[PDB]
Amino acid sequence: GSNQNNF
Ligand SMILES: [Zn+2]
Repeated sequence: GSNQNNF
């Protein structure tokens, strides 16, 4: 799957 981190 794809991943996104919004710090
Ligand atoms: Zn993946």
